Amino acid sequence: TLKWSKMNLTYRIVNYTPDMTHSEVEKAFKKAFKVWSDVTPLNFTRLHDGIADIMISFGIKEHGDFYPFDGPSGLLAHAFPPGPNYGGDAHFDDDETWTSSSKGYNLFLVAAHEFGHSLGLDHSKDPGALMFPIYTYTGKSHFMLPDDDVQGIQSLYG
Ligand SMILES: COc1ccc(S(=O)(=O)N(Cc2cccnc2)c2c(C)cccc2C(=O)NO)cc1
Ligand SMILES: [Ca+2]
Ligand SMILES: [Zn+2]
Ligand SMILES: [Zn+2]
Repeated sequence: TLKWSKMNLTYRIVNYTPDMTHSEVEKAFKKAFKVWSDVTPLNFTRLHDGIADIMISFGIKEHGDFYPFDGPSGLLAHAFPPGPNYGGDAHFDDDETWTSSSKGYNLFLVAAHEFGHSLGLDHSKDPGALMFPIYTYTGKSHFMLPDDDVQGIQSLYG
């Protein structure tokens, strides 16, 4: 039902958090766009400076909102629906341990999940779908959006 009115989108990383090196964090987001861009004609462009539609940043317990985090476990990240400048935003918990290996909460698992919500997809009930309401580790070596997600994302963007 909710979807972007244009196939052009831009994003900007506010910070890379000291939990991982910038090179490791940059590839993590690129893999997410690659997996989603594989079955969506959406075009993602990285902006060096200025304000972008989807800005990513890492916050801490208090984050100027009536939705404080509950500590390390709990809300690993959250985003707002496809709105004007405020919408399409994405925040991450800096109090958690972000790693690219199988430890704590993998950044790619949460990153891909918020993108699914920003794409207009709702939580999926299939355990193999990334939109699964429960966090689960998966082999990112050959992981591809399952048929459930492909039929849903295609049903929205075609
Ligand atoms: C795999 O990607 C993700 C991304 C976010 C989250 S999450 O913890 O924020 N998450 C799901 C959840 C998880 C375990 C127990 N209860 C709820 C949520 C939680 C905890 C609270 C409220 C909203 C969500 C949510 O759906 N955000 O998109 C979990 C997994
Ligand atoms: Ca939390
Ligand atoms: Zn936030
Ligand atoms: Zn969710």
